[PDB]
Amino acid sequence: GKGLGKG
Amino acid sequence: SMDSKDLALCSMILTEMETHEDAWPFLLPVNLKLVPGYKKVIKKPMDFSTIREKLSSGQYPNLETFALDVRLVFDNCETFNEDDSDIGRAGHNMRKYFEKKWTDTFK
Repeated sequence: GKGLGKG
Repeated sequence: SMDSKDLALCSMILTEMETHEDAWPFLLPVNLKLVPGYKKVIKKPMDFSTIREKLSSGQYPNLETFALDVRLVFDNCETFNEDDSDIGRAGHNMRKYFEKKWTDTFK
């Protein structure tokens, strides 16, 4: 899950 | 507060941004319940509809405060999205468009 973004 | 001319200029530029083909990610607030991580890392969310409401309700005392919020939209986008993502590239394109429009208006 770790990290940013809207995928 | 801003006089009628300054309010009209802000509204005009905001409308040009709202109708741009690359505005799609920025028209409404990010839904903080449906976009995990966003609330955690983006301390001051901002979007065009919110800017419109702030403008209409007299929350911008001057041109500079309006421009700061527009830029905040793009600064947030740069943090949260990869530069090469569709949204990342939309944000960079919108920033370029805004800065040109802003410079062409007040030069």
